[PDB]
Amino acid sequence: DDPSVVSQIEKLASFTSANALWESREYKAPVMIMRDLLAQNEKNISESILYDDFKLLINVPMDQIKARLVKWSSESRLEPAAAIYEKIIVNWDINVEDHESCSDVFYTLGSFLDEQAQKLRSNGEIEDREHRSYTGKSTLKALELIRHYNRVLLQYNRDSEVLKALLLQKEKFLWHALHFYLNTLVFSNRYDNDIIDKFCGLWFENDDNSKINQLLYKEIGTIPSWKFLP
Repeated sequence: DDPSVVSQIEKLASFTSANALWESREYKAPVMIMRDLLAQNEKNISESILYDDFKLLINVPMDQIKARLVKWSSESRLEPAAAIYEKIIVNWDINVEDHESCSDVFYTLGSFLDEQAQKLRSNGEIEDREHRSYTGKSTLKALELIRHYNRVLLQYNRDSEVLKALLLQKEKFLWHALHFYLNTLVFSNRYDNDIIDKFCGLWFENDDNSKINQLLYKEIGTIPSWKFLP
């Protein structure tokens, strides 16, 4: 008799087998699966409507736990199926509430977002400006000569006004990675050893940063823990 019961079971069965598959042999790019499961949680909203005792009582087990279901789907697609940084939007919004499990999905995705921040730090920002200046000086026979400059400059300015976009990307999607994975820490147990080292690393390299470390300035203030030993 389905008063929320079968609809929730069917989406659960879908996720239940899927998270085994996400840890299987070769899952190079399951972007599709991520999105299909996302839709089951986003659209089967009436998953709870009829309201009927056992139907409501499913909460006394787990019920949907959408953020976890959503972020598991988000995690298996990481790397080429990550869909670079645009995905941070889809991985966002379903922030639910503090709970017994969940802090760990933020760190898995958060860590990935940082891994991507490093697999970005390959852009030729050294010789970008270097070559621009090279051309500028060299902007002689091929430019200073005359009208050539007008066309060369047109191209140069358009080529020049580009790089800061990647800077902002690194300084923005990572803002979110960190804001949310830091804020979730609160109930630090079970998986903490690996978080301690992670945060050390964040501060270690990201020592001076008024926008990203700002999240860390707050997290330290919000976590006046008496542990901090190693």
